[PDB]
Amino acid sequence: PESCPPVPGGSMKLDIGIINENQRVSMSRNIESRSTSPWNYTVTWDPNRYPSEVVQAQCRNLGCINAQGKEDISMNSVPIQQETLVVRRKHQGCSVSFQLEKVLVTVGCTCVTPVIHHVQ
Amino acid sequence: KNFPRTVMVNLNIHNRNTNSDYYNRSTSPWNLHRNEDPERYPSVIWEAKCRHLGCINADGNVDYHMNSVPIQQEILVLRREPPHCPNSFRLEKILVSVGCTCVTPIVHH
Ligand SMILES: *[C@@H]1O[C@H](CO[C@@H]2O[C@@H](C)[C@@H](O)[C@@H](O)[C@@H]2O)[C@@H](O[C@@H]2O[C@H](CO)[C@@H](O)[C@H](O)[C@H]2NC(C)=O)[C@H](O)[C@H]1NC(C)=O
Repeated sequence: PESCPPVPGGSMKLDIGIINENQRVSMSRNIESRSTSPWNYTVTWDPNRYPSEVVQAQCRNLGCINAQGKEDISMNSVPIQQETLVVRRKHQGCSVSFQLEKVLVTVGCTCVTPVIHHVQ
Repeated sequence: KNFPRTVMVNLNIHNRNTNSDYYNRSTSPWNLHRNEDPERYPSVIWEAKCRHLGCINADGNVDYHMNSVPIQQEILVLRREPPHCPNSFRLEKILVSVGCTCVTPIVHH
């Protein structure tokens, strides 16, 4: 029988021991520019969120880049998404509350063959 | 201004903006590997692994003049800390391969 730290009723205790909360591999990498389905990043700052740096990707093109560097629109650039947890800080007044949230991040794009439909 | 090292949260996880066959249709295809951890929330995480070193060309064959590379993302997970305790957690940062993209070996001019 092992001891547990005290947790107030109807709560969850969260230890945030992460050093460099906003450190991202996307900063030094340039695969977003080298990709056949290239993408852009939009970076926003939210001081009431952990992590505070909000990074979203957007596909640059409809189609995919070929050998010549030209768009082949018979192929699709599609965004790929990842679910993550965030901590949101809420203020009523000077009173502060914290909550866990699940968010979706568009991390980049890939090049896929299209799904084809027919009329009849 | 900064978030404290330790916070109390309520029992509700608020879903924001949440809710396919790309792993096969992509010119940089990948395989998904299951990572299960009962001490972790989410307990199951799917990890992408690029199927080839090269990319698929117009003919459907592997072109090694292009590369399949992972798109990796830093995500936050919950780890029960101490492991046997139900309501105390460590917010843990992990690097996950979400999928793969096709890249030219250098940025082209
Ligand atoms: C994607 O972003 C471009 C902006 O150019 C980027 O600049 C650098 C940061 C680098 O990453 C480059 O490779 C990128 O191309 C957007 O293009 C601009 O759009 C404005 C209109 O809003 C236009 O006036 C500018 O001339 C454009 N600049 C360039 C260089 O093209 C582009 O619209 C973004 N695409 C999407 C879909 O959001």
